[PDB]
Amino acid sequence: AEITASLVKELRERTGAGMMDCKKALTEANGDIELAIENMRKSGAIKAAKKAGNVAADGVIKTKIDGNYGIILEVNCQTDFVAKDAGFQAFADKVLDAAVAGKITDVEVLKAQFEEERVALVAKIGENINIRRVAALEGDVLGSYQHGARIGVLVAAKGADEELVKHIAMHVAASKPEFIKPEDVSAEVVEKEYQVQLDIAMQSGKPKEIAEKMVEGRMKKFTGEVSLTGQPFVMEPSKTVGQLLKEHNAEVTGFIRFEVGEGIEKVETDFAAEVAAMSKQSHMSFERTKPHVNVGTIGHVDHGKTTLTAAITTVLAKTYGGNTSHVEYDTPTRHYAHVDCPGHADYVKNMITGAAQMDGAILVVAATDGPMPQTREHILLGRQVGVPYIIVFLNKCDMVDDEELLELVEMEVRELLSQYDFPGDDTPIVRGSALKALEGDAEWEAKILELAGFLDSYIPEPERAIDKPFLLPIEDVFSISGRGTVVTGRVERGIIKVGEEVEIVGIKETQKSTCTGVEMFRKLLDEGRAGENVGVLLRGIKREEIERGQVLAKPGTIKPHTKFESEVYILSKDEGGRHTPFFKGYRPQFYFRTTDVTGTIELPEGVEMVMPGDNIKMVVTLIHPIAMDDGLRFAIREGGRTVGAGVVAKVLSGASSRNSLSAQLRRAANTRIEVEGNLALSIANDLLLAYGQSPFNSEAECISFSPRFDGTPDDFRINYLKAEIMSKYDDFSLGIDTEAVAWEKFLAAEAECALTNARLYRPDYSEDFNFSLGESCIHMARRKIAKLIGDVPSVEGMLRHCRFSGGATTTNNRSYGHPSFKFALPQACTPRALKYVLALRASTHFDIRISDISPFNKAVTVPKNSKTDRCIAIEPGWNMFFQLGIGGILRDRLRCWGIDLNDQTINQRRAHEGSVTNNLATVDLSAASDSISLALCELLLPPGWFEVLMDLRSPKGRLPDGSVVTYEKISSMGNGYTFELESLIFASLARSVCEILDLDSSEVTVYGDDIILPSCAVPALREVFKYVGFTTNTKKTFSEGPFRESCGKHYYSGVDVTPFYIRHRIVSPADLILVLNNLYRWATIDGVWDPRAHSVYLKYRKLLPKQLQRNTIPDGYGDGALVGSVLINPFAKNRGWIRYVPVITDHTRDRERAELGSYLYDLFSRCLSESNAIDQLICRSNPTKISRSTGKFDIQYIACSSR
RNA sequence: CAUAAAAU
RNA sequence: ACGAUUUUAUGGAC
Ligand SMILES: Nc1ccn([C@@H]2O[C@H](COP(=O)(O)OP(=O)(O)OP(=O)(O)O)C[C@H]2O)c(=O)n1
Ligand SMILES: [Ca+2]
Ligand SMILES: [Ca+2]
Repeated sequence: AEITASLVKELRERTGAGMMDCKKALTEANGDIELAIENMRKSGAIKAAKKAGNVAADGVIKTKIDGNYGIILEVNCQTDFVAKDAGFQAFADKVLDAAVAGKITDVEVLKAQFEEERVALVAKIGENINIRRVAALEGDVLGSYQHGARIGVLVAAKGADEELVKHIAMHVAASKPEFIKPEDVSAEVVEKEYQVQLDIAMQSGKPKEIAEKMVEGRMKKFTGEVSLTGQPFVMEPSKTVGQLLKEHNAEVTGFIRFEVGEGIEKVETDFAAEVAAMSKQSHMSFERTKPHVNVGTIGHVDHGKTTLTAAITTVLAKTYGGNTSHVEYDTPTRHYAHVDCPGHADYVKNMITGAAQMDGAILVVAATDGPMPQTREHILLGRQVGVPYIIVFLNKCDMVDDEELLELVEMEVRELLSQYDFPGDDTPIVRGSALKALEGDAEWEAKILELAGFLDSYIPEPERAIDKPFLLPIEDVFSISGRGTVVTGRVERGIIKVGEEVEIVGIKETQKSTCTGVEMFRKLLDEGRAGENVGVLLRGIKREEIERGQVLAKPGTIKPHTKFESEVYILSKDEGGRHTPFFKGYRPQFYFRTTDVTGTIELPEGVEMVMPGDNIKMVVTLIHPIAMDDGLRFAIREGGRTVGAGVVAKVLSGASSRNSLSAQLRRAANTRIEVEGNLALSIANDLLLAYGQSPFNSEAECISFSPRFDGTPDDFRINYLKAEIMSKYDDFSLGIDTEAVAWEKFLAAEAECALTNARLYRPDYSEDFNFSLGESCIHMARRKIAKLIGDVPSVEGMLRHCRFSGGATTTNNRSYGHPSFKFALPQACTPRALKYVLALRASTHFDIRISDISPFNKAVTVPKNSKTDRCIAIEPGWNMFFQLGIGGILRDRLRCWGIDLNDQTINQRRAHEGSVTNNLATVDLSAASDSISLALCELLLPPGWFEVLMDLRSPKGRLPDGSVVTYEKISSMGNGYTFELESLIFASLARSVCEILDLDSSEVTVYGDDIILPSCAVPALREVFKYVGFTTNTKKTFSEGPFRESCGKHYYSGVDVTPFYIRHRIVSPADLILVLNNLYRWATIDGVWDPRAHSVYLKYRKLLPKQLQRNTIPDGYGDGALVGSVLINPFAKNRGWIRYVPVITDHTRDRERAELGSYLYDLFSRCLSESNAIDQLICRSNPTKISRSTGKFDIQYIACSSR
């Protein structure tokens, strides 16, 4: 010991002060009881001093009302945990209560008649605790609501009633409006937004009245949203609060809403680092099958959770061997991942959302203090989250000069533990010190070792996947001639051997069968194991009696349930979730392992609203059964949107849309808009007329107009529109116009490849004295290409990227374009290509069949613009299959040149920069794909690659004409690699031009033939291009002026001037809706209409069937409806707190899929997979369904919000 | 993959 | 015998 005093517990269990704070204030007073107590009071206020320097951004909010008087209180603290401690609840309650009767408003008066008690609590708790906001509200009627303790509101209303103010109070907590009426916004607070935003618009060049009217309309909006009155009432968001009030003759005097920790920043905490940051101040000085164990750390803010995780790491490092914001450390027998548990709600969330489960927590309390009041709430988290085991690490034991005092702390924590049903008497407890360990000290250092032993020994080894009874979630079901039914999926756990019997359980009543076999794409297997994608064959059972969503499992091991309790997390707006709350009868979709299943739910007694961001317990009952046991995770969905996650906590027992309205909309959709003449053109001219631009004289001018690259952006925007809008219209009369044009072009490109083939094959001119830019780039480009690409396409590469994913082949028309028919019907293949097919055949037990072995592809024609079609090439199926292989590998490799072919936004953005800086140019070639000659390829690519490219192309072509060509080009568009190969050729030449001019290669960026490189380089690029056979398109390439375009976006001095195109004669209501939408999107800023165009929009709107004028959807939901405000829409049905609106879709008949083919396709894909917040990982890929498109239209109801 | 919208 | 690539919204995600 050290003390002339031993029993400090009496001092403690009447103060709540730390053990040492106790024995030190006792030692220094000869050891007098009532005396020491007082001595501590004094020293108290001074300890709360370092508290101030602790950001207390948590806490609670309280509200009390007495007939007419109501007050709302906000008192802060540092954690979730103390926020729900009884102690802290009492203080805040008292301050609340003793602030109602004594109607206080001056915070400071309140913050002062309590200050002596404040320090009292702080001292005990050891956390900063400051009272904060306080306000009062009086009204002829007022009511309150609070949302747990995170948000409280006061609502005051005249001429209102009781239920009515509950509801408004709930709404205020949901939509947090700043003002009570749109007219309350400081007639100046806004005037700023209007002087500032009138320029935003006037600087686009929009003529005053236009920018003015837009900013006016824009602000009318800006105001109504942030004001109670013009906010869609959350309990029925079709009518607003203003309108809601007025139907109750009611008015709202005013409202208060406080939210815990509003406008307190709260510097973020990165745990993983914070720890590694201490493992530095001291670290300076097959057996890969070890089980993964997840541990959490949890305790008082400054008791040492972090410094301990350091010690755990340095020491385990020194001694033994050696998804974010965690740490991992290694034990000779196990592997650990370790999270901190800094808050109760944050943890509960992560444990729901599977983003941090726990095999055991380690509870860290400092022995100098002993357990704190809120330690109880730490342990309570453990119990509520179901942590299986809790180990205790007593910390800072050196600063305790009396062993018997350690015995005291130790026994307090054993009681709290047992108070919450944990094994108190048997729980490992370690008297140690984090500090001494990290600063080296075998003594205290061996205690960390002792704790880690307690991890290896006390936390039981978690059951390995393969050791659990077999379960495979069923993704699809195939009837296969002369084999029977096979299901596919990834086996979730265990092992299934052929022979063994299986139960199939889920949607319908359970069934039994026996495993006839198990197969993957490559081989047949004896057994399927955990984590393997397989097909499983079943005896007897017919295909029509198995559904996706059911499971396959060892009998009696899993059961079908409909009712159950769960813990769930509703995602925030900010996380792509819902943006509005739900209530009693929420009715979403519950996605289990592989399928949605609808279900109702009942909230827990006392909660009536749920908002994005909430944790919540709810009782879900499903419309039909699903195989579950507690532990099972599921997602919450609204029309394929994920808005929640949950886990089944305990299985229980337990067990809208319109007709005519639907029918009316369909009738209308199937109608035909009728007009005199060319409706597209009428719209276009009316549009030009509203913008003070001259109309189109004739069909012939529509396609022969050129914009002026100058003028203000606004004046250029409609002008360019004018030149683009009708430019691809396929229904013009006047024109000896054909596709004769396309084939002439097709013949011209071949003739150029002919020339360049002759040319380029001739490396020695006459006498080696004369040097050329073109020659030099080919030499430079080549060298670069080889370092990027290798001598040869790898087997790994090809095995990862070869696939069918298609449309039409030389054997299958578009009807049979789906990959599954490629595996079903035999595909053609080229003489040189035959080896590749043979190799596929020797790699699998399934039949791989060649239809006919020929050198030909089919040259055909597809629409392009009003002036010409464009010829493409339908390849032999097996050729395509491998072409996609090298296509896929070049895609991977091009990433090192900072070129990313799965993303055209990097080209769009550099197009934009270019229109501002003029330092980047956008360049276009003409028949780009058709101009890559054989010769150019053989000089640029490694021989190995070239041979592989030459095996894989179609060497010959067959025109619709009936004639043939022997291709002078390497390949055309339609071929599986053409596009990546252009990219490579174009990039390598441009990059070579950069080196030669002393510019960064990395400034080069390419997407097919949209090319962007520094402007200075264009003249030389033009020269190289001429040399190697390309013709650059002067009209589409810009290395100066204010205009740039790349990948479909067009810019003029930074402003977007991307046009829209009317491609077809408009006949159905859907066609009209397409055009009006494209016009919406072109002429709208943030939903607000440029007025010039709005007049045209309204005019042609009238052409639609009456009902389709009102059927509106938000932007970003397609074109089966007019884009506009969906809250206004009369056809929207709000069913179960999810809003559903009708949209026109293409009507389709069902069609027979190919069973083997689809099954092959399925397995082939799973193979592909195997060789190449974050809770998306609860969904899959979908069963193949073929369908024919009739030309009628159908109406379909879809979920939508406003995102 | 693809009906659909932009697009190379 | 309308294609190869990207992409986003809807549906093969009942
Ligand atoms: N079925 C198709 C059609 C086009 N493309 C790709 O588009 C690229 C270039 O074509 P565009 O840039 O759109 O224009 P071009 O047809 O080459 O000619 P122009 O600019 O004169 O219209 C190359 C080609 O691989 C393709 O891969 N497959
Ligand atoms: Ca081009
Ligand atoms: Ca282009």
